[PDB]
Amino acid sequence: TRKLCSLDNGDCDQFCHEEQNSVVCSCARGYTLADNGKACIPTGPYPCGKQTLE
Amino acid sequence: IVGGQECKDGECPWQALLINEENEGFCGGTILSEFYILTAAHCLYQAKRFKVRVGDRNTEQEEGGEAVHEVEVVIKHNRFTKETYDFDIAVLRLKTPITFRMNVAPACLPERDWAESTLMTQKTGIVSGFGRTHEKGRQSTRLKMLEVPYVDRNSCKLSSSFIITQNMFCAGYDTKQEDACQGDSGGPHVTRFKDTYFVTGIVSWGEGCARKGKYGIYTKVTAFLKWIDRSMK
Ligand SMILES: [Ca+2]
Ligand SMILES: [Ca+2]
Repeated sequence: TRKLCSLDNGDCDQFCHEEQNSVVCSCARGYTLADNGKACIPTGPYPCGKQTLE
Repeated sequence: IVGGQECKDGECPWQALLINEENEGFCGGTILSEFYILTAAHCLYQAKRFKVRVGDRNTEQEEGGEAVHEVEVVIKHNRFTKETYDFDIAVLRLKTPITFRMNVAPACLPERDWAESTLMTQKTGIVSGFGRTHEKGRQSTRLKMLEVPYVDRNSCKLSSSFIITQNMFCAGYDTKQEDACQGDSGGPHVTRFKDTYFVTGIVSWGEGCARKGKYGIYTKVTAFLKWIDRSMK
C-alpha cells in the first residue's frame, strides 16, 4: 500500500526521499524549501521549469 | 514535430535551436542554465560550425526576444556510438550567458531516483522542436510541442529493429500520427510535475516519424545526471 513518497509524492512540491521511515522533501536549484518543509519557493527571477509570463 | 500544437507565448522557454552557418536549424537543445545547453551527441556531426539560438518561436520573423550564442566548449559523451546511438548526449558551454526573459528560461534537472520513480512513471512527457512536420516534409518554421506517452520498455524493445539500451527510453504512440521527427533531435523531452517542468530526455532517433508500430527513442536523462552535473562543473 502506498506510503510516504509513494502516497501523493509525500505532499512535496518537488523531490521526495524516504529517510528512516519518513518523507523528506527538497527542491531543484534556484528554489528554497518553504517553512512547511514541503513547498518550493523560487529564490529569484526565471526559476527553472516555469513557463514564462513576462 | 508531427502533430501536436504550436508552442504559444511563454510555453516552451527552455527550447534551444542549433543553427548552422546558413543560419538554419538542424537540431534542438534544452536550456539547463545561463551557460549550458543540453543536446544529442549525434547532432555534433551534423554541422562543422554552429551556434545556439534561444527565444525563437517563428523562424520567419524577428519577434525581438531571439538571441544567438556562440559555443565555447563542446562536451560530448566519450561513449557515444554512431552505430547504436548509445550515450547520445552532449553539453555545450556558451561563450556568453543566456538572458532569461519571456520565451527563454531553463528546464529543471531532477534528482535521479525521484525522476525515475515519479516523473518517468507519469502518463506523458512533452517533446518540442522545429523539426519536420511529417516524415518526408520540411522543417517547421514554428516551434511545436507534443504530449507523448511514456511507453513500456518491453513493448518498446519488441517494436524496435534496433537495440534499445538502458540509456534510452521510448515515448509516443503505436499508431496515432504524432511523434518527433528529423530536426527535433537534441531537443527537450520534459515532464510536468505540479506546474514545474523537468528535463527527462533528449530527442534521439526513430525509425521514421510517427510510423505504425514504432515509437520515438529518447536519451534517458536520468542515466546521465551525474555526468551532466560534472560537465557543468
Ligand atoms: Ca523569430
Ligand atoms: Ca507509432
